[PDB]
Amino acid sequence: FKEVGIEFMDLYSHLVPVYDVEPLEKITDAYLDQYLWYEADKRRLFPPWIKPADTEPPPLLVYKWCQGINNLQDVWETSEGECNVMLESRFEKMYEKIDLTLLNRLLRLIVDHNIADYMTAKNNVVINYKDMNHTNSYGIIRGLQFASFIVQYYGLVMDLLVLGLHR
Amino acid sequence: PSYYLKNTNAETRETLQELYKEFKGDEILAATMEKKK
Amino acid sequence: WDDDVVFKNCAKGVDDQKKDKRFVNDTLRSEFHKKFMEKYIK
Amino acid sequence: EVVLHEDKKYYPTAEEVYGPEVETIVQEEDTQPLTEPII
Amino acid sequence: EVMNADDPDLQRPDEEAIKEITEKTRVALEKSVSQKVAPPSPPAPVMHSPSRKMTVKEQQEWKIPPCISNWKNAVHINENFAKLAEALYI
Amino acid sequence: WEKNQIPNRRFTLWWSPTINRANVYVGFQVQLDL
Amino acid sequence: TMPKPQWHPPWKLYRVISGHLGWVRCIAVEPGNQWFVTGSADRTIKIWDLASGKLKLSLTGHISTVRGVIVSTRSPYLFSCGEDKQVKCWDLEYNKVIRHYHGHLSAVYGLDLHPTIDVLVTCSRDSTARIWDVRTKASVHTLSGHTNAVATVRCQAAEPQIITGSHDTTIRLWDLVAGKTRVTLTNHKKSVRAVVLHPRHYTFASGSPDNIKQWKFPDGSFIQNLSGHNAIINTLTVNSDGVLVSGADNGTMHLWDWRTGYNFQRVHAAVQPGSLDSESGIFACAFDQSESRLLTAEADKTIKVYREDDTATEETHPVS
Amino acid sequence: PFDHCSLSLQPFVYPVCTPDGIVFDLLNIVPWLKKYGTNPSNGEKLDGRSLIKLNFSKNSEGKYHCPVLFTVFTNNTHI
Amino acid sequence: VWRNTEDEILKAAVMKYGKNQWSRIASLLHRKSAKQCKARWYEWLDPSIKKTEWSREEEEKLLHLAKLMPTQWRTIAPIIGRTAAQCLEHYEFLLDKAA
Amino acid sequence: TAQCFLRVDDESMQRFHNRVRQILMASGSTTFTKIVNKWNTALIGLMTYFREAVVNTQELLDLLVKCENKIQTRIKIGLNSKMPSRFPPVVFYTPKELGGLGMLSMGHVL
Amino acid sequence: VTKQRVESHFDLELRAAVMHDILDMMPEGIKQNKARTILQHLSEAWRCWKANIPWKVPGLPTPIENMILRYVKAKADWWTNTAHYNRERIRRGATVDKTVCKKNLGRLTRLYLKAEQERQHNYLKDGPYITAEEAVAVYTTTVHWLESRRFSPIPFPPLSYKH
Amino acid sequence: YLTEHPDPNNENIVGYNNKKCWPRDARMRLMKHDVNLGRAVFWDIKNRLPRSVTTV
Repeated sequence: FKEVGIEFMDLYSHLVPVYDVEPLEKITDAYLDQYLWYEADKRRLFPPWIKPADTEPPPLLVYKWCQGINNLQDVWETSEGECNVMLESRFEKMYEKIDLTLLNRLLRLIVDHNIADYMTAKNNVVINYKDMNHTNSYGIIRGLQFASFIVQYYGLVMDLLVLGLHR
Repeated sequence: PSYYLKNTNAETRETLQELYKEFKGDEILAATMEKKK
Repeated sequence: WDDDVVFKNCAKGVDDQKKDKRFVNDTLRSEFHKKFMEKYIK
Repeated sequence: EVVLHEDKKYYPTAEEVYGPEVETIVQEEDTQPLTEPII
Repeated sequence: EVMNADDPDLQRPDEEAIKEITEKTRVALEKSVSQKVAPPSPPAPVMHSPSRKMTVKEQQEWKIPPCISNWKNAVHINENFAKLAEALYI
Repeated sequence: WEKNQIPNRRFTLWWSPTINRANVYVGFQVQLDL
Repeated sequence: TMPKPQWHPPWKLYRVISGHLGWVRCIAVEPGNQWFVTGSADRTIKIWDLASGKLKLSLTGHISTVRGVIVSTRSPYLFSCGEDKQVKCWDLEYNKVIRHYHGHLSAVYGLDLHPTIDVLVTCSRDSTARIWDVRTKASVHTLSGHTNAVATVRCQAAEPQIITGSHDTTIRLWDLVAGKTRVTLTNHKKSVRAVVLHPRHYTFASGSPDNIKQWKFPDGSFIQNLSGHNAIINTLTVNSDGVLVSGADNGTMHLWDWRTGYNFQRVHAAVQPGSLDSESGIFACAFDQSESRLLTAEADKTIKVYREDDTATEETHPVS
Repeated sequence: PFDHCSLSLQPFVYPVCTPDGIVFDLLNIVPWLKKYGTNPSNGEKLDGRSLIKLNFSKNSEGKYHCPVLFTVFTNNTHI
Repeated sequence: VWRNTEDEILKAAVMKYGKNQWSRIASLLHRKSAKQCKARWYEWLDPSIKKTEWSREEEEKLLHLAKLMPTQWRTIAPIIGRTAAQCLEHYEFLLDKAA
Repeated sequence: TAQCFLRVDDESMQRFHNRVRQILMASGSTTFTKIVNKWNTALIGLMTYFREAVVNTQELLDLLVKCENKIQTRIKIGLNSKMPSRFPPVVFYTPKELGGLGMLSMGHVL
Repeated sequence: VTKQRVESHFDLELRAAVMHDILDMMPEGIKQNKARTILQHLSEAWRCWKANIPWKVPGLPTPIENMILRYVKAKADWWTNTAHYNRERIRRGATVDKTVCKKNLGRLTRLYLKAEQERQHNYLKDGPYITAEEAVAVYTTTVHWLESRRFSPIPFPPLSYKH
Repeated sequence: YLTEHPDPNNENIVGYNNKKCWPRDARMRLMKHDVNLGRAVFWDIKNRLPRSVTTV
């Protein structure tokens, strides 16, 4: 494909990238993304706990989470020396470390190989900024219309790593 | 090798046996990666 | 439990990596710069 | 083996390039605050 | 001469002279500063060396290629990639 | 209300008689001579 | 062609400091060998303990490079000067600027405090030098005449009190009080940056790309042409026992004996880890007060410290 | 405190103390000492054997009170 | 697409102006955009684009790579010195004569 | 069985403050109408999302009053340059159908 | 000197320092070594450092090149350190400006893109960091899960598609 | 976990971070059973993620 142009937008506290794809490839990606999400939903790929979900705005999510903690079994009992632990973190670099070919295999597990090769190959482009260039062959380009599906996928994979298939 | 790797499953174990059986060094990248003194 | 997880402890021998105690006289690769980039880009 | 990108060092070390005896120092900060007199 | 001809010929005149001159200059400096507060000289002979002219060798050895500007107008692949892709095919 | 060039001169005008109450601001009585 | 040159034991590198984030342009030692001051192009000014080699303090004075500093032996004052067109004075009990002598037009390059008359003498790339009252921010003389940047000054009690060497390749000796030119020397071909005054021989040497030259006071009598360290020379420092040090621009440090002018050592130093060799360089030197150890501030953000060599004998190191 | 652990850092059940005095339980520092030859009190190596049994009195309320003095132990008193 | 006339004007404009001001250049021809000029030059026009048929060794390398690094053509094409377009279609051609 | 206490988080109050600073800095050319629009919008973006943690966060409330009053000062120095005393507030808080600016206020309360 | 003229000033001082130093040492091009041209090459070396393009003009007398590299390294390091400092100001809120905001944005991106170009090329030269065991573990474990979720793999979107 | 990283001088108090917005009695309290549990759990989690793919 062609090459995308990058530039940073500034929140005074940490810059954040902002890309730009060509128009034709924009349209194609937009379509592919609606499609992928529509199916993936219909076939229940993303299990429930992958949770910027469609049904609830974030604050309702907070309420849901609280009262979930509440309805556990004997959660507040501390008699026999139990202890509860709530831990929360980031993944600290997921985008920049998605590895292209292995991602290609992990997509071939989900979609057909033509869609899969489309996605993987599109993530490999030349990144422009007024004079500098390079070919983005390690990370993933958050800015393409279907970066969301890929990220939520790679998430679920590492989720299975943290939980373990049993749980 | 399979240190760091608790709980080798059957097909991973198999794939690893077969790879360490079958793979010896390639040439194209070995060339890809002399200076007249 | 725990019978099925995939990676036993990977932090066995990572003894703090004393690069953060090196000093490198080269701007674009000093530890100060690396950490400052880590902070200010997303 | 392999060395992740944050773990690689391209520059030979100070003790490597100077020798055994050279008592090399690094100092990022000071031993004092601004108020306490040195005089 | 190029040797240690006369060490005291070189040795610095006496501290006592510096104190008297220092006080003299101190007061003179006070006088000028206090007063202000209230075609140059001929060229001295150039006691110089002669030049030893520029050979062709260094005459070109300090030749400087002009400004050909990319702006101004007016790979190696590690081999473990093989291991990885082969393993995944298996 | 509306259901080179200048800034919000219209807003300045329309709220004039409150932004020139000489009580607010204080100072001269510099009337336009004309 | 000379009496057999004396034997001075060589010098070995032993301790290396790396704390700055720019070139180290100047360095001075405190009267009592307890700590030394460094001024860099990182705009910091850093005070270091001389023994533990540990950074005792840092202070963010200037706006640009600190091109030179000097500590007072008659007071707890410390005078800085930099290419920010400005000169400052610090009290070192309260660690603060106390007066700033405005007046120059461009980058100060160097300065010295007169040992007895309480004045400063500062040289600047604006083709002049000036004489400053210590306290009252008063400049009594614009010692003028060099056709270009007065690359350095040194001042001393005896006549003449002020020697300034320049990029005009000239040297000029001035009467302090009349503030007038007394004498010129113009032997040199390429600019002259380093001038140093002997402690007990009423003499002084000047360095330039050609080679060092030596002179006898108060007149400017040429004495003895010193050659061998053919590189842009940046500081000369002379020791009690007649050991004379020329730090060159490109790292190559050369040693000689003051008497015979006998270049008896070449040290060719090794750069830090990350610094390309082309960034090698020496920018200033200074012996400690007790004159046992030697500080050199290099052009790769490091401060190297050399020590007299103890295992040296006439057979370990002959004189030739 | 008086009855608080060094390794687990909570109520210790059986007194088994290193001969110096900064005490702990053997049933607590057991896996730490068995899997690492040293302990948390000192970085230097340790032998498990010298950690000797101790038994503290139970008193009228059940408090840990001095066997001979009967005085009640709190977070502060010398042991 | 590109016509030989626009092509020649491109050659001359580049050799005059240097590779860095594509705005002036694209201003020259009508119905041409600066992005397109840049792309075309680096893709086809620039002299460094080696225009010959594939050696046996070049095809060995190509095939081997495209097996090593699936579908990453802008990663491969520098390693064998052709454009992504050349590598792409030519690998397609080898694949079709095989099957 | 239990009570949950909400309170806006630092990172988020901080990004609010930055949004306002961004208003001030970038807009020196814009009219008062555009300024007050960016303000209104930042505000409801805060309230209608947080909605209860806000009232429960004193420090936020201080921030809100400080920032508001700061942008009122920006339109005031918009007329003249001489700072004027008093200043009738109506001309800010009046709906835009009556030709005010209609800025939504969150501060007058104690 | 005031924050306005800091840049123009320091630049002046740098260019003149270069002039003094080399074009009093390097000559024996005695007439004038076309200093002006050596300074054009200075500027170009800078430009290329800013755009991450290896500037390598071969015919330069190595000592002259040594000087130029000393000086560009000085200047670029100054650039960086002032970027660190301005961004800390702007994050601390200390002050506003419509320039020192756009300027710092530009500088800070260029520093980033340089870091990136580095990190990609490093990945290529140092091979995938996710060895092969980890790759196979991840892959196989995903397959286990999906199959245990009877997940019908999505098919390439037919043309005469309902929706 | 303590086997894996014996902290002899009880520094596990300083490295910890608790919320500093609230009053004193609303933040996290430093009881050594707690703090050690805190680090021990997180360390167990981090140990499941290959450093090369992601991390915490």
